[PDB]
Amino acid sequence: DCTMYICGDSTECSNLLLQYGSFCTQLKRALTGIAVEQDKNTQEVFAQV
Amino acid sequence: SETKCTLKSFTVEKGIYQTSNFRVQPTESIVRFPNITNLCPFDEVFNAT
Ligand SMILES: *[C@@H]1O[C@H](CO)[C@@H](O[C@@H]2O[C@H](CO)[C@@H](O)[C@H](O)[C@H]2NC(C)=O)[C@H](O)[C@H]1NC(C)=O
Repeated sequence: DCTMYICGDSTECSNLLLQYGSFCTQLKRALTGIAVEQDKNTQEVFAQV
Repeated sequence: SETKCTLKSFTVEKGIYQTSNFRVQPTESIVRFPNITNLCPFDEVFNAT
């Protein structure tokens, strides 16, 4: 959770973090790509029957 | 509508789309310190005979 890792609970921080653009969107997109591939890795090795 | 605003699109194809977050704010601001505490008797200096 980008907002909870950086800021952490505080709410005055959230308005400041929005000023850096879409860095938190990039982190979620990048990690989702990994998360989807890791299940496909397993299906390709074992689900051959 | 939150999903459509996350994707920046008006068509959402099939699948899970991790969007917001979910934290459960607090309510009580329970504070605490020490039972201790001497006093310094102003009393003496504000009540001498
Ligand atoms: C200032 O000094 C007087 C006298 O020492 C205090 O009066 C005493 O007050 C207590 C409780 O109010 C009584 O039990 C005593 O009998 C009183 N003594 C006399 C001689 O009257 C007065 O309380 C002191 N002021 C403060 C704020 O403590």
